[PDB]
Formats: sequence, structure tokens, C-alpha cells
Amino acid sequence: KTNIEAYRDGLKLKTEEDFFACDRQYVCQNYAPVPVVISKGKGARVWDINGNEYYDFLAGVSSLSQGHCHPRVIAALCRQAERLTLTLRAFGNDVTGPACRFMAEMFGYDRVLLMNTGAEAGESALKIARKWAYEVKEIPPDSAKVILCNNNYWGRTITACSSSTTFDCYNNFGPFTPGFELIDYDDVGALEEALKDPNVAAFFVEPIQGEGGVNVPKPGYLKRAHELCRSKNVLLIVDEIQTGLCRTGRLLAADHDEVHPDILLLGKSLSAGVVPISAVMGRADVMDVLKPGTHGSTFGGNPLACAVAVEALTVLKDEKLADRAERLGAQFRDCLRRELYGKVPWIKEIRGRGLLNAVEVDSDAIDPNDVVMKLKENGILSKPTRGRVMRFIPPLVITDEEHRDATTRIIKSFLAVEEER
Amino acid sequence: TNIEAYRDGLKLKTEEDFFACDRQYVCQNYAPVPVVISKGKGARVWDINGNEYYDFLAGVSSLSQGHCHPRVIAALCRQAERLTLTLRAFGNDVTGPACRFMAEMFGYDRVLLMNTGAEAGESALKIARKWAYEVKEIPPDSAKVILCNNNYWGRTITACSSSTTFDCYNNFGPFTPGFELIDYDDVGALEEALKDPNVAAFFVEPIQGEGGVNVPKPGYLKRAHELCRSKNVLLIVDEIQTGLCRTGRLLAADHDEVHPDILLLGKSLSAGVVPISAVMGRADVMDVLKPGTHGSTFGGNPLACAVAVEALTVLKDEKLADRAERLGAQFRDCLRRELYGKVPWIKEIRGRGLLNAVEVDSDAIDPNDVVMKLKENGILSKPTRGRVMRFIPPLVITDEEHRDATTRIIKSFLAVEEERK
Ligand SMILES: *[C@H](CC(=O)CCC(=O)O)c1c(COP(=O)(O)O)cnc(C)c1O
Ligand SMILES: C=C(CCC(=O)O)/N=C/c1c(COP(=O)(O)O)cnc(C)c1O
Repeated sequence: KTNIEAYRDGLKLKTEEDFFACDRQYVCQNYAPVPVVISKGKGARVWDINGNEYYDFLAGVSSLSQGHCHPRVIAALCRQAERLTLTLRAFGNDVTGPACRFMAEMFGYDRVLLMNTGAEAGESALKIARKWAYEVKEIPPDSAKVILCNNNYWGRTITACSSSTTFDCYNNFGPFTPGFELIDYDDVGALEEALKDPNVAAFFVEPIQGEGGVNVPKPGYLKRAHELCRSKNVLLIVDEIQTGLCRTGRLLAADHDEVHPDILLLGKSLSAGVVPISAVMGRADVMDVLKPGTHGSTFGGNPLACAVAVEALTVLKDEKLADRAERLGAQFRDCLRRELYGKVPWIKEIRGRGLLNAVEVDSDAIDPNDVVMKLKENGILSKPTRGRVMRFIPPLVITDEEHRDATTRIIKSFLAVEEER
Repeated sequence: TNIEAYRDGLKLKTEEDFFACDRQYVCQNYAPVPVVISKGKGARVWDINGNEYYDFLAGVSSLSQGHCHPRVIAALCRQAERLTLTLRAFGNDVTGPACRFMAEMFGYDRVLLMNTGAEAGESALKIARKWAYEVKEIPPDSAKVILCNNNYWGRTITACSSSTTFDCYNNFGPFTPGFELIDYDDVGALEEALKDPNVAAFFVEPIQGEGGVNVPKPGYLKRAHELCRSKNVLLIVDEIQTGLCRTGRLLAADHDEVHPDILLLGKSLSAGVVPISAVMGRADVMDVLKPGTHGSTFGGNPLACAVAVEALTVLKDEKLADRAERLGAQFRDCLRRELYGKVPWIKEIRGRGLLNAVEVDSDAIDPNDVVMKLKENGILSKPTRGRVMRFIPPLVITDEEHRDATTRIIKSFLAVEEERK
């Protein structure tokens, strides 16, 4: 027994309520109450402390695309952990360079910056874009602007809160970092107007807004936005932290528009949910503005995380998970539309790409939480966003049989909430 | 594993094969490195050729427990086979107990777990600001945070906005407002800054780390806390580098009997295995972070929690604070006896526990000569500010290893003085 096991045994926590109580007393209260206490995970399934099985339809908001506890990923983690886990980038090691080359070739970029979290990747991208704009575009000192979209989500740092339109994200956290211009998402005309400001350094966008509600933009949005940006020598920063890595049926969601972002951000399933590792990738003349001493991170690029990420990325390609997500996701949306539209009137839209799907409900006709509990009653764990946006984000490794099963279970949940209404 | 297979395929034999790989594919934000490490164990590391060295950087105090500590690796691997990530959107059977473990060890009501040191600082600033607005009722957006010249807390834009280090902030603006910078180890300056009633907090290190292992005068922190209480100003103490037995005490703040209003931990909190940081505080302060007002994908993940509890246990079981205290005092006593006077270009020998530095006069010697000589003699070290040599070995360094190392360190400075003549 490891220390955490022995300490927990000592607390005599028997019921879920015992754990909830432990949360309320000792854990910062920055998350809402949970409906379950998970003890183990494997592939697309998880089990609570009572042995009840569920299908995880949140998957770390697309951090567990390879499934919980993927054997190859866990073996890569353990083998590297017995050898070397951290050197700092102050010293070299035999893993960091190779892992970056691996990523540079898979994604087609000259330089890779490894950080730890999604927020750090975003911060790093904003720093690169501002320094690039001052040094290469020669914009006046402190005048750089970055354009982003309403309802964007990229992190919880002060700079991220300073660029959010979500009240709870920014309220009472100021004063704020200046230099952001917010525009409506999926609106090329608004981007075109904002790009008239010659001090713009970058346009930072999600190919499909994640936390914003699985907001899928109109056809051509990202391609059109890239051209407008290029026309003005503005960097297009594409946040693929939630949408990349096969989640949408393509290696990158940007691929749906044949867009190669000027700066790409990856995170989440980059590690298959095993350890926090994020990446910022770009061409040499952009990324090289980060000279020695101008940026750093204690754990960024550590060898354990590099080993893990290389194995996690290989699983995506070896298990053909992009093909899997495209095939299963189309079947998911087709089955939900066929059995739910018309029959369940309070469903507003069934949308998504690949296995990044959402069912937005009308909160003035139904209580969204009822859907969430019925889903749970039927063995489906999910967490909505914005209250009314139900999300279906299972691991991509979910088998044909398990996905058929889960699909039936999800439909059964929506119809039972209707029959009950 | 995939990282090992891919590396072999690349046919990287020499240290230069790796330096080149690293130059071509890795973002170039770190200076050239002198070595290619392939294995770590305890206080020792080996390069790709089998050459052995004593690691005297230890992740800048992230590896206090040593490289690849068997118990920590075992805890990692046991938990990784079970469950690594649920998000705080769902409960698990590890996070709560781990936070309780930490709350009792450090004596706080609430524990917020983040991933990196930078995230811990960002989170503490958000708390202090939201607390200032909600509890002190200061005017909206007027919150000020006092910090010290040469502080280091991270690389987010907000951290760059509060830095006085040129490379950290240059060309990264516009900057987050709301910071008042004062000299470090200057109670008079703090007392003056505290007359502003919009101040929410004073954010400080017990010993400035990246700033050069700057040890303040006796009573600094005790005096600073009294001044802050008098003004209902929170004292945020950053123990990410100083904490966890490094200075001979559980927290460096203990030296002054100061219990920080907000404490920050990171680095050795995980024994350098995975990134996990913590922000701890009393209920009436931490509870301002209501549901939806702060978050993080990986923060509080169960794998990191399991690792942290084992890492923290190692500190106590192995009496690493006693070890650091004893060997530290010996290291400084030995260097001062053998080097002061004899080596005129040594400005000062300072530190607490095993957080020690030798500042050299860079106009009288090339500090890099000292670094390469140390390396030639089996000691890997990385200075800060060019001229501050740093000696920060894992606290698990044995009596013999430390005697041998000290001898080798003393020997290097003497060879450099010999050469000057
Ligand atoms: C992550 C979004 C989330 O799923 C947040 C969930 C939570 O519990 O906080 C995300 C980020 C931020 O990455 P982290 O800092 O959380 O690693 C950035 N960009 C996108 C598109 C995200 O989805
Ligand atoms: C060692 C470093 C930086 C090393 C590097 O970026 O290579 N300092 C980290 C640090 C930090 C930042 O932690 P990080 O974000 O690197 O985890 C915060 N506070 C204190 C007192 C610290 O010493």
C-alpha cells in the first residue's frame, strides 16, 4: 500500500457522501457538487467506489481520447519514470529533442515549445505573438492587440480572465491585462473590421468553441479567417487543445478547412490524460523570438511527459482514432437526429464533428439537470456547459459494441425525460 | 516504447547528435546545455556516455527526494494503473483525501491544487483580489499587490507584468496593472507601501530563489507579517523553491514562526515526477473562489495527488529537513573557511539549509569558467543572473556523497583562482 492508500483507509470513508463531505471541508470550493465518486477507469468506462459501471462521456473534456489507463501509455510512463523524469531545460537529456522532432514532423512545424497546461500554452502563444509583432512587424511599444472571440475559453490565468466574456471567469479578478479586442465567433465580417487596426498581432480562435458550447462555425469560417489574417500579416493562433488530436475526425480540426495554423496549440489528449503536457508550435521566424532567458517553465518538456506524449500520439495514429471518431460520430449524430428531433421538442440542436458532440436543450422548457441525472441513471456520465449544452465526449477508443450500447442509453435518456414531461 | 524506438531510429549517438536535434526542433528559449542526461538516481545523474555527476541543481529544488525515488515511482505506477484523471467535474477517491493530508500537514482550512508554480501564483493573486473586493470592499479594479524587486514566480503575462527582470518582461506587454514593486529585505519600504488602503496582499519569497538565493535580514518575514496584519493585508508566501525541507525547516517561513495567510508550494511537492502545485489558506479567504470562478483541467488529478502524498511522506520519513540543516551548515562553513580571502573574486557565500549560492565578481573572473570546471570535476550546476553560482543538491545526498561533492566544489573554485594567476 502506497501512502495515499494507507492514509485514505485511515479516514474510514465508506459512502459517496463521506467523500463529498471530505471535499467540502478540505478542498477549495471552486467546483460545483459532483454526482459520483470514481475509483477506476479503463478505456471508455469508469467505476465508482461501489463497483457501478458507467461510460465516461466527458473524457476530461477530450483529455482521455485514448481512454482511461491505456496500457501502452501507462507502460511508457512507468518505464521512463524508473529512468529519468526531470532535468530542467537547463541541462540536456536524451528525450526532449527527440519528442519535439516527433511532434514537429507529425504536425509540420519547425519549432515546438512544450509547456504543462492549456493555459500556459495560450500564455506562451500570446507572448510569442506580442514579441513577434514588436520585433518583426515593428508595431509601437505596448500597442499590440490580439483579437479573440466571445465565449472563448483558453484558461484561468489573469490574462485569460482579462480576455473572457464569461462573467464568472473575470468578475472581481481585475485590474485586467490590456490589449484584447473581442468579436463574435463565426463572424467573418467582424474579424475583417477588427483587422483594420494595424497594431493587431494575432487572431486567437478555436476551430469549434469548446466550453462555449460545441459551437460549430459555418462552412469556410477558418479558411476565410486565415486569408484575412495573412492579408494583414497577422498571426492566426489556433487553439486545438480540445479539438485536435483526432477528436473531430481529423488529426486537427483545422484540417476540415485545410488551415495550417501560424501558431498551433495542443494539450489535453497530448498526454492521454496521464500528466499535464501542452505544446505551442510554429515556424522558425515566429517561434525564434523566444530567446534564451525570455521564457521558461520548470516542468515544461520534462522527459517523463515527453515519453508519455510520444506514446499517446502514436496510439492515435496506430488505432486510427481519427477514422474511428468520424465513423462513430456520424452514426451518433444520425441516430440522435432520427430518434430525437420532432419527438423531443425541447432539444434545440444536435451538433458536432467527429466525437465532439452536443445536444443543446431549451432551458425554458426543461430543467437541463434532469437530462444529466437520467443520463447517469442509465450509466452515462456527462457534464454540460453553460447549463443547457449537454456534451457527449467519450474516449475515441470506445468500441463498436460499447458505442452502439451507449447510443441506445443516451437516446433512452432523452425520451424518458420527454415521456416524464 | 515509442520514444525509445523513435530515438533509436534517429541514430543519435554523441552528445552533439542531441545538441543538434535540440537546436533544430525545440523552441530555442534556453541557453546551450553542457550535457545530455539519460538517467537519474538519488543525487546522481549519468550522461549518455556513462559519465557520472552529482546533480547540484535538482530541478531548482524540485528533486529534493532525489531522482527516481523508488517509493514515489511505485506510487505513480500503482495509481496510474487505476485512474489518472476525472476532472473536478466528477468526484474521485483520491483528491479529497490528498487535500486533507496536505491541509493537516501545513495547517490550512482549504487546499487548491494547480499544476505549475506559475499557476499557483496566478491563483493566489486572483484569490487576494476577489477577497479584497468582497471582504475588504475596496473599490472595483483598484486592488494592489506589493511584490519585491527581482522576484520570480512564473512566466505568464501577469508574472512578466510584475517582474523587474528585463528578459522576463521585455516586449511582452501591454502589462497587467495593479502591482507595486519595492526592494526586497526592506521593512521600511514595505511599511510605506502598506499605507495605501487598496493593497490586497504582499507577495514574497522567504529567500529570493531565481533572484540569487538572497537571504533577508533576521526578522524580515516576522516583521512583514505584523505590518500586513495591522493593515488587514494578506501575506502571500511563495515556498515553491524554499519549502519542503530545503532550508532545514518544513517551510522556510518557520524560521520566523510565520504562518502565511496564503501559502504556495510546488516543485518538490511531487518529487519532480509530475507537475503539481498548491495554494493553501483559511476558509474565509479561499472560499471567495466559488464554483465556476476558477478551474484547471489537470489540477488535483488523482495521479498527481497520489504522487504528492508519497513525496511529502518521504520528506518526513527520511528527516530531510534535519539532513538539509546539518549538511547545509557544514557546506557553508567549509566553503567560507577554504575560500574566503584565498579567492578574492568570491563576493559572498550565502544560504539556508541546502539552498546555497556563491556569488562571484564577474568583472574579476568569467563566471562560466567556474561552471565548466565544476562540471569537469563531476558537479552539474547552473547559475542564476550569470554570477550567482548555485548549489542545490537533492536533500537525500548522503554524508559521503556530500563530503566528496564539497571537496570537488572547493577544488573547482581553487583551480579557477590558480588559473587566474
Ligand atoms: C480546457 C478546457 C477545459 O475542459 C477546462 C475544464 C476544467 O475543469 O477547468 C481548455 C484550455 C485550458 O487548458 P488547461 O489549462 O485546463 O490545461 C485551453 N483551451 C481550450 C480549447 C480548452 O478546452
Ligand atoms: C526554477 C524556476 C524556473 C526554472 C525554469 O523555468 O527553467 N523557478 C520557479 C519558481 C516558480 C515558478 O514555477 P514553475 O511555473 O516553473 O513551476 C514560482 N515561484 C518560485 C519561488 C520559483 O522558484
